[PDB]
Amino acid sequence: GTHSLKYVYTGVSRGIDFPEFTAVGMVDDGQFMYFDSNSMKAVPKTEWIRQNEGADYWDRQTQVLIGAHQVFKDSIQIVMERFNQSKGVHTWQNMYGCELNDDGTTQGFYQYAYDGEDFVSLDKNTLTWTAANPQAVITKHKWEALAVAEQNKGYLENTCIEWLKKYVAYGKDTLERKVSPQVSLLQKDPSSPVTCHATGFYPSGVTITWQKNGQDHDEDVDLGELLPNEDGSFQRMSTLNVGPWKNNRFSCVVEHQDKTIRKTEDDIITNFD
Amino acid sequence: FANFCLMMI
Amino acid sequence: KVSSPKIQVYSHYPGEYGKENTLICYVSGFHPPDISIELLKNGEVIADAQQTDLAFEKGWQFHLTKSVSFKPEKSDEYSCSVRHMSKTKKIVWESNM
Repeated sequence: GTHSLKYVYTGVSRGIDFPEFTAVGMVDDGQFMYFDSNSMKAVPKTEWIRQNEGADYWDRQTQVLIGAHQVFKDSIQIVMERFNQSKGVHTWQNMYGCELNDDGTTQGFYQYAYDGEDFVSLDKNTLTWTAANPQAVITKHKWEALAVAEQNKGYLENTCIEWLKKYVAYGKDTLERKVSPQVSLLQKDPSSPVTCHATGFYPSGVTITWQKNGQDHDEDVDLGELLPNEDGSFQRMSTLNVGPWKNNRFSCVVEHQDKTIRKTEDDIITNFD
Repeated sequence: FANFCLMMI
Repeated sequence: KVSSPKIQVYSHYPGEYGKENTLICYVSGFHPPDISIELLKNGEVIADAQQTDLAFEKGWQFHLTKSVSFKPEKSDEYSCSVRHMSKTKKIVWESNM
């Protein structure tokens, strides 16, 4: 399947809740690395990175990010001045990463933002930087003269992918796991709406549908948002609000990884009945 | 592994 | 300048009374990042709750997850209190059961 490696850096001016610089590394959107300017140490966040990399790897990662912290410190001071906002609490963000497809083909991105809005973005096809506003144009010219786009593209297409392949091997079992949803039909009151709740599944893609008697039914259906669990799994629910349900046989069908689970009215649970 | 090369804006 | 947090409170498993579970508060789409999140039982801060490391999605909006083991019972009210800049929002957990 497709896999990705992504880094997200957060720079902050003025405390206290968070340090000046925070970095998080993720494979398939799951954190495997952490760093901040309080501890000045890069640390592992998953078993698979722990068991496959050690002191040398982390010393180097720490060293790179200490530099990142220093650069972010200087960068945010500059952009704040350009917005004449140097007094208040502000933010400087960087996200970049690569994707490796079954294909063998790859994708990559490199972006920066100030106060949560686009500043400069990499176009690795034209090897230029897209400036979102006048404040970013000076940076665009500077970076294009320093060949930053060429270096970034080089990293995204080579270094990033080479390490992603390593990481995928390290955590193959976890990253390629397929966990079916646990499904329940919830109802507060015999007269209340009924919720089809699916949880503990991975990957996050899931489809919840209602049927009446039935071939499927999508009137009076409220599909909720995909939500993250605390353990890296996901959950999602859908609510049915229909008229007195009594004379018609409703059911919930949850599909995940080409497999379906059905729950009927006989399955409905509640507090305290 | 993080990109070792950064430039200030 | 400021974008207030979306706050979603839920449990890992259906909130069956008496059953070991995990209370979860997903706080997203906020800015600036300085924020305070606490899980409360009957209005009192639950200890040993854990919070994910600061991160953000495409679009730049930050998100955080705070969670703690819990065992919901008939009498108790669980909620997530979030203070962001001048606003403090408290959202009560709905079991849907």
